[PDB]
Amino acid sequence: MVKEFNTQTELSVRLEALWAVLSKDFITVVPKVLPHIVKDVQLIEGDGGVGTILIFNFLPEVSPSYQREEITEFDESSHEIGLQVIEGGYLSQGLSYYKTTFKLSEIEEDKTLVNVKISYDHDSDIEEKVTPTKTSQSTLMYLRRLERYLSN
Ligand SMILES: C=C1C[C@]23C[C@@]1(O)CC[C@H]2[C@@]12C=C[C@H](O)[C@@](C)(C(=O)O1)[C@H]2[C@@H]3C(=O)O
Repeated sequence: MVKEFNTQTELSVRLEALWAVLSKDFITVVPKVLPHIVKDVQLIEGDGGVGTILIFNFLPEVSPSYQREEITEFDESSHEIGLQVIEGGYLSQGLSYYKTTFKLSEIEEDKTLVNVKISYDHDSDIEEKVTPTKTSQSTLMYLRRLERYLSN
């Protein structure tokens, strides 16, 4: 069964600037903020609303070298986006289901709360173990990098 792991971070960024990047501009911004991981991102189907499929190609060092992602939720009223791995990425590392959902809310004019929900399940017959503690840490690192990018 799918479990949910919640964490959060607060970033010194403006809510709508962060929402733009997390929900839309991540196509150009992701390789710029994670240049040691991500080579490029391409929209394969859809234009950025729900149902949109994207491929992330990682640097050739990296393994797995790609993930195919689907936008499964896009709520601009509540600033919530859900992004599901449908192939590759953690699904090549022992996880049977993986989704990341970001919900933003204002703390101040230039401070924003990011609630991060990781939805996941494992297949126990695969020996490699990857915990949502570990995967959440990667997501937070990405957020902190995004913070630095928006604040220069
Ligand atoms: C360091 C990370 C964090 C990634 C996976 C990665 O290994 C590299 C790509 C990051 C990411 C970038 C944008 C999206 O917010 C995310 C859910 C995704 O699909 O890809 C993000 C995704 C995630 O947060 O799990």
